[PDB]
Amino acid sequence: QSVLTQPASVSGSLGQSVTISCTGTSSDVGGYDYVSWYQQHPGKALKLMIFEVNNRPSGVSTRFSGSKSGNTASLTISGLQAEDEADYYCNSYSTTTTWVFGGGTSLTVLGQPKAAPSVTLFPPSSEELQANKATLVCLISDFYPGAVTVAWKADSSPVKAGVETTTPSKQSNNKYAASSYLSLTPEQWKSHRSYSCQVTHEGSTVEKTVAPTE
Amino acid sequence: VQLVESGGGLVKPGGSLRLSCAASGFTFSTYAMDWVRQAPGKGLEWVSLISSRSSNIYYSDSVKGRFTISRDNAKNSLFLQMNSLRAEDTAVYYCAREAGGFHSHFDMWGQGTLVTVSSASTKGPSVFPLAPSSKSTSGGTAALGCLVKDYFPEPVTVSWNSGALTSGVHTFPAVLQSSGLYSLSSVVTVPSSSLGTQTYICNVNHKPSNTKVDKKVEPK
Amino acid sequence: EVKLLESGGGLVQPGGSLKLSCAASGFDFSRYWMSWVRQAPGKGLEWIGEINPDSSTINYTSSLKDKFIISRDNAKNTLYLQMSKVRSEDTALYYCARQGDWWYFDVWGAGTTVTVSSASTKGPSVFPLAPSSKSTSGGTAALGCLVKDYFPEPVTVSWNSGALTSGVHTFPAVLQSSGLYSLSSVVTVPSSSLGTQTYICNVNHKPSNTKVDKKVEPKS
Amino acid sequence: PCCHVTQHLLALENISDIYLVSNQTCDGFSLASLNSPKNGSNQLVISRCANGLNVVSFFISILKRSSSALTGHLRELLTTLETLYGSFSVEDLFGANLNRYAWH
Amino acid sequence: TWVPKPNVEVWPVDPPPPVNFNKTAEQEYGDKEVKLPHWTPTLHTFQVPQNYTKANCTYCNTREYTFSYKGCCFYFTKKKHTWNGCFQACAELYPCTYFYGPTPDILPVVTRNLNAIESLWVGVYRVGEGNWTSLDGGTFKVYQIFGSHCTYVSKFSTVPVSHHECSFLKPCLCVSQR
Amino acid sequence: DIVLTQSPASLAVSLGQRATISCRASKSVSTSGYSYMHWYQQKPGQPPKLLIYLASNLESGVPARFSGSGSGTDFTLNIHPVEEEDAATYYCLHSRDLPPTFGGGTKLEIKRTVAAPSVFIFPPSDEQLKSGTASVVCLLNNFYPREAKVQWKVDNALQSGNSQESVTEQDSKDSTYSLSSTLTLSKADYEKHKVYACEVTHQGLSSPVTKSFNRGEC
Amino acid sequence: SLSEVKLHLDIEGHASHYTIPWTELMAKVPGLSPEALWREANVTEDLASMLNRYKLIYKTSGTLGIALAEPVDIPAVSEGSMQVDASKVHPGVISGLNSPACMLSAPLEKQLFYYIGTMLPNTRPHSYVFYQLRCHLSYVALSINGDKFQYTGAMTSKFLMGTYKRVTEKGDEHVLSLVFGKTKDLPDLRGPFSYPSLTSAQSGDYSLVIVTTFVHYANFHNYFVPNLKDMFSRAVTMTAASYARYVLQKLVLLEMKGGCREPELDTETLTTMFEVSVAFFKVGHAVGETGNGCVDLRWLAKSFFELTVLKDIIGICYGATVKGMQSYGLERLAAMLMATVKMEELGHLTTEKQEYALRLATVGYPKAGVYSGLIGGATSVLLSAYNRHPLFQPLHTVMRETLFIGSHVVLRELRLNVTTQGPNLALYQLLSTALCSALEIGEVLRGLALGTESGLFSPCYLSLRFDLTRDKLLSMAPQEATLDQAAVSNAVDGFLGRLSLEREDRDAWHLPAYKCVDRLDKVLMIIPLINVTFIISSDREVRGSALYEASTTYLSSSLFLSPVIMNKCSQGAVAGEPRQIPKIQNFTRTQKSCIFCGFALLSYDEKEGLETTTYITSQEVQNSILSSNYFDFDNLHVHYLLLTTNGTVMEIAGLY
Ligand SMILES: *[C@@H]1O[C@H](CO)[C@@H](O)[C@H](O)[C@H]1NC(C)=O
Ligand SMILES: *[C@@H]1O[C@H](CO)[C@@H](O)[C@H](O)[C@H]1NC(C)=O
Repeated sequence: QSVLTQPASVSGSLGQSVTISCTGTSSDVGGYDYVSWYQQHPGKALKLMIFEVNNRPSGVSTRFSGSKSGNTASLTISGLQAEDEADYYCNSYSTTTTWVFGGGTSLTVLGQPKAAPSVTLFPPSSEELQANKATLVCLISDFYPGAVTVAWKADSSPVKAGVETTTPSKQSNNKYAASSYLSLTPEQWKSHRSYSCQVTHEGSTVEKTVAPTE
Repeated sequence: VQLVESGGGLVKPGGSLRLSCAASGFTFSTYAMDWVRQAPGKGLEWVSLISSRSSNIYYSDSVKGRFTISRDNAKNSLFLQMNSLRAEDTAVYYCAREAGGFHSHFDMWGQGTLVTVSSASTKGPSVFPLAPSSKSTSGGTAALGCLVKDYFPEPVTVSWNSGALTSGVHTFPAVLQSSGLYSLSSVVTVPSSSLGTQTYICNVNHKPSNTKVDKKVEPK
Repeated sequence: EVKLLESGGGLVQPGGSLKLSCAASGFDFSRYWMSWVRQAPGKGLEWIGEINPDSSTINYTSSLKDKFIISRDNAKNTLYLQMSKVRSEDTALYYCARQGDWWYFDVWGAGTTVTVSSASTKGPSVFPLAPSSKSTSGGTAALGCLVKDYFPEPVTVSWNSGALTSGVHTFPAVLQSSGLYSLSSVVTVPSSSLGTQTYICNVNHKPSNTKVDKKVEPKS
Repeated sequence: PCCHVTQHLLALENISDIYLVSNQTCDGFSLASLNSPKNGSNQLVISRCANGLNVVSFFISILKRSSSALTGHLRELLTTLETLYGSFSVEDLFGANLNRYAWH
Repeated sequence: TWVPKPNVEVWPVDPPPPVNFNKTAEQEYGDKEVKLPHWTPTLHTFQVPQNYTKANCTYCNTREYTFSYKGCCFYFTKKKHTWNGCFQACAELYPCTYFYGPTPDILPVVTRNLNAIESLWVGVYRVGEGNWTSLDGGTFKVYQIFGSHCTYVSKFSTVPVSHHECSFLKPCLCVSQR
Repeated sequence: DIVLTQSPASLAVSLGQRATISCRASKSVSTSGYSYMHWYQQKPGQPPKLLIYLASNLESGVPARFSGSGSGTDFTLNIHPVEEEDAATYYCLHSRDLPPTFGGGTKLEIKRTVAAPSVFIFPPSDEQLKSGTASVVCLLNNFYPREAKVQWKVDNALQSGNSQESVTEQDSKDSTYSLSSTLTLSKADYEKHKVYACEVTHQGLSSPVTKSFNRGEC
Repeated sequence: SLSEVKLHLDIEGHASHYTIPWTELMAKVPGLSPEALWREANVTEDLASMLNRYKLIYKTSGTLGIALAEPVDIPAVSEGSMQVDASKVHPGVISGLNSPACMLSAPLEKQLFYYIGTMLPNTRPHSYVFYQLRCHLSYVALSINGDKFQYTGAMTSKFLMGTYKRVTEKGDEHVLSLVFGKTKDLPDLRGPFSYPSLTSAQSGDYSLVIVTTFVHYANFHNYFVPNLKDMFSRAVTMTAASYARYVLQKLVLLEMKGGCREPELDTETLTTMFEVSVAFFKVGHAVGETGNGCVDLRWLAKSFFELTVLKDIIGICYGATVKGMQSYGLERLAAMLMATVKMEELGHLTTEKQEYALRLATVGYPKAGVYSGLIGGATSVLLSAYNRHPLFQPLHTVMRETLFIGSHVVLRELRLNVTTQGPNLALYQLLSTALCSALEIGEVLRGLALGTESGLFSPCYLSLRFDLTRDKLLSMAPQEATLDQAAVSNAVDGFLGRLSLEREDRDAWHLPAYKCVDRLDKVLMIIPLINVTFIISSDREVRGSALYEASTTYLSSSLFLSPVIMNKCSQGAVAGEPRQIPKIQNFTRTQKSCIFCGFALLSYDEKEGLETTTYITSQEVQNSILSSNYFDFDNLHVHYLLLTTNGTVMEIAGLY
């Protein structure tokens, strides 16, 4: 046990700087000694950004810096680029538990140019029709925040169905990228007129509708 | 300096599992190697540490007498044996290299292996073609895609016609249903006229179930 | 108290050999230094050799370096002198002496005469000397025995069974023209005796082995 | 990486970080790098090397003479320093260049 | 008639003294702070007496000499003496005798006339830092293992052996010459 | 070697007076204060007797009148009250070096009063006459002045060259001399003469004293 | 001005980091100076000088590791043993010797090691190897050959370190140390020195190490070659009291062979010194290693008796000093328990109780016996042992051990310029004389020839029997059928050398009748009775109130019996023809009444001398004397003589 504490929410506007911290006890050994900071990225295998409180390896940029430990330590990221928003962990030597690792901080850049969701909703296929299972795949496109709510309609306001929603991370040079997926309707989806997904972005709603057509 | 894990997969609760970890490009007998795991979508926690020539080894209190480390000579591979696994051991395991003289941090990491400890068995994903509407227009887009549905082991890789296209996204991160199975969708956007010139097909591969499928995507 | 007596040495011829044994008694023989000395009639005393007790490291004089050999035997308590290549120069009375502290000859022996004359041994002459009546019988007399024409090795002349201390004279032996010697024993007995006390002077010669008691009686 | 030891003088008060090598780093030489406090930028940290065996023995003696009042941390220090002392052999050092790392 | 008598008993003694149970350790013991005792040896140098030397006179006491060899008469002194103090102890024993140092030639005869328990002071000595000599001269291949300065012999001795502390009590061999 | 020279080869001293003998060594016999010079007495017919050992030490069993002394190269022997029986030969001996040499010797004479000699004559017996030789003897005993003469007479016939004299040393008691005179002849010349006589002259005799005997007379 | 320091160890590729806070650590640990050891460590020492200082120390060859097993000396607590704190000794725990009791180990050890000093000096032989240690210690120090050879053995409760130092006449000095203890408890080493390179002997947990230079090792090996293997074996496998007794017998043999008058620099002597050190350490460390518990009082007495005897003997011989291993609390407890038993009736208790009482008497009263009443105790132990012992027979092992334990206070009192226990010491010596017969002397000589426990002590050592010359002893010596004849000769020599008047000046210099005699060398026996005291000598000049003469052969020395009235001498002998000893042929063998109690009996031989002496005490002794095989009237040379309290001598020769 004995994990160290660090805030989960971290945000910084584009072009400036942001500070993360991970408090500790005897792991920060009072005087600054041996603290590391790694970046995670979606599905990647981590890369050492900072080590020994404030030392940078070969290949990394001077945008990242380390601060005096004292008992809390800090990593300062200056000039937040595009590849900067991700998961950041801190690590330290612990005389009790060998290694003490971080809980994770999801850094996101706020000063991003807005993008419009290009929603596409698909109807069930014939293979699904003959399999007695019907699913409606309504996948979104680029947006600005990771939080993008979706309301699903048959004709007007149905709820408590097979709605399944996620909020995937950034795709290759597509900024906040997209999310996908939704409701599982039974064999009788042609009993209703149509089905639509109304995605909600920054105060605006954009819907996409499909209907049974042969 | 490549460092590869391999040797992971789906296992039953209370069973056994042997993870390998091949490393190359550096003197493997000079550095200490640690195993660190990360629960899916959760933080990182240190598992174990072996030194050069397996002198003194360290285990976290979360493994104690359940995991064991193993090493070999020269640039051979590292190993971790897991006995009596529990649900909390479901994570991606990396084998990273410790730093050199008078340094307490990690150097290079490996890609990692997904170890899922659950009583749920494996199930192959079903593929269904998400067909577009043949509307007459100048360019635009086409609702072209396919749907892989209902599979328990997490990793599933899809590619359209063996990945001969670099435009249009080919993956959407899978969802976790209330039942426990996964489902994702490959939706590459090709222009509307690109129909008879090259028919679309999405090859899906689910290795933990040993299932490679490829289905037509041409619409009705 | 210490008693040293030498062996009765007789006669040897030039170039001969005669072992000379001197026996000791009355003291420890293996602790004292021993010495051989000689006295020639008309020359005086002359030291010829000495030997240390037990250690057996002998020292002779210059003229008798290779001529004499002195040996010792404390098991028999006797000192030995051996002659070799004898000549007319060492005809004398040999004495064995016992050296004291500071090595003065503390105790002397009886002495043994040694002569190197080619003439062989011969017998003596024996006859008495009668009282004579021209002397008035007032308690004074004169008689004895006469031994002449002999070789100078012995004088065992003791008058009347060794009970005579008055007037007993033994004259020295004088060389004769023939090559012999002569002397007499005379005694002045009380003329009151005459009869009864008529026994004999004992005259003995050692080499020829002759004891003599030739009656000394007056003529009628 | 390595060092050389000659006998300017810094007392135990101005010592903050000592660095002890292992039985495989610098041949079989027990070497110790003693570094002054790092506090400040007007104040440079001075590093002088010393006989690692003597430092390890000094610390073993200090920790042994205070075993009654010793934490598990310092107890682990004692154990690992005792096994470190036994990792270096003063023998098999006779024909070796005792100035292997002096560059003049 | 004879008179009876009681059994012989031990003479009466006095009761034990009152034990001092109210005394502190600082009173019963010392200053607690102790200094381990050390000693400074008053080392003195050895010098030849000069006035005591080999007697050019020659003598031999046949009455009470221990044993003779060659032209040497040897006495073992009845009284035991210190090695240094024996130079005089034989200048007064007999006339014209002195402390003698046995050579390899006389040594076996000396060790032969000896019991298995006693030892003897001999006249081998070293003044400086080498060349062991005696009152007659010459060199000796002394079996030196202690502080030197003096020598002694025993029954199984082959060479004069140096002694550690020569203030002991042992007889001395002494010689008279010719 | 070392030569010892005794200064008094002969010495006559009246009984009860002091006699003194000297001995001189070639080189010094005294070493380290001890003088290796002893004095011995030899009596005629007896082995030498130890008088004095070392320079002055009187050997046990010797009267205190015998006293040795001297040092270096000169030594003396003193007899303050000389006595009868003390008349003998005296030698000095050295033991300094290895070869010990004695002295030349010294004969001591006692100056006593003049004594009259007693003269006797003995003829041959029957045991000798049948052998082939004859010998008449004449005894001259108990006289001190040693200088004396004796002459035989064969019926008043001087026969020089066929008579032998033999003198004894000074006697131990009374210190009186004796002299044996033997006159030999053949058996064919003894029964030829009758009165054999002996005529002696001595200082104690104012007139020459003669004594005679006749052959085979009762 | 000290703060903290971070240690970093990159071992096996992995980096560990520890932190040492010198503040607070120095505050909670007294007498600890980090900078002192930092200076003593020579941290800046180059590798060349460090290797030179390393090769200047005698490194031993790797031994095998002999397997041994330590004994069980200290037992468990015995039922309701009232635990006593040595710091607070209340006089209410004196419930006799029968009540079990134990003393708490922590305050006892703090009392034993009350003194504190430096034992790892800054001298050249020890500075190279050892960090200067200053701790609570106890030491045994001695110096012989006029301060030319010194041995100092210091010890804690964890390890002992003895040190020989010999100063040659040229001025040089050679030092060599031997450290014995537990491998985990050995002191801290300095520089590149380890212990396997210096270990001479090693069991499972114990270790014996030698510390010296090669030059000093050669100089010592010349005249000092110890059997370190058997030394360590005896040090580990023996108990405390047994090892102390072994060292005691070794010191006794040294006092006999040559003696402490001229101490030899032989391996045996130095071994005995280090074994004295080990004997003290084996009690100190044993008390200190039981772990804050308590040690039985019986074990404590049995061990500290031997320790006090060893201290007294090494102080008498080599003038050695022992600072430590005292415990004033143990002394108070023993002196308190001594007041719970009558010393005059001490011999009526059990043999175990007698040994307990004598142990406590030696422990609680070690100061030269200022309280002389203890003598009356030992006498009561001897007298009670005299009446229950078969007459004219060798002393049994139990009786010999009891009397050896009891005779220490008598030995102590006999070395005093004055003593208020005149008649009690006289009675003790008279019983010791009456116990010494021919068979007892034979047993002592046998034990001395072999070296067993029989030759360690016997009452004849304290006897008033002066006629024991050589010839008499090797005539009384046992027939060496399976013994070494030279060993019997050496045993006789040692037996007669211990009895010497020059030996430590004991004997009877304060006996009142000892001053009556003039020619003290012609004395053969002294008998101190109640009123008068008899002297048996070969001289008519005894200066008594009477003069007797017994029947003896011609040529052989005469037997003169002279009494002294009320211990007061007279003018000078009797100046007359000696009295005839009245004969008693009008005597009956059966004597139901105790009419001979308080007299003395002498069986002697006209040709040889005295044979047996007997103080005829109780009715048992008189009985065993009278109608038994003792009275033989066959040999015309043996006679039986009786000495009364009225000063009248008689000769008994008739029985019907
Ligand atoms: C040690 O550090 C102090 C810091 O207060 C400094 O003043 C001093 O000069 C340094 N050196 C010594 C030898 O004290
Ligand atoms: C420390 O080592 C140096 C190196 O030769 C030496 O000169 C000095 O005497 C040593 N000091 C001590 C206290 O050992």
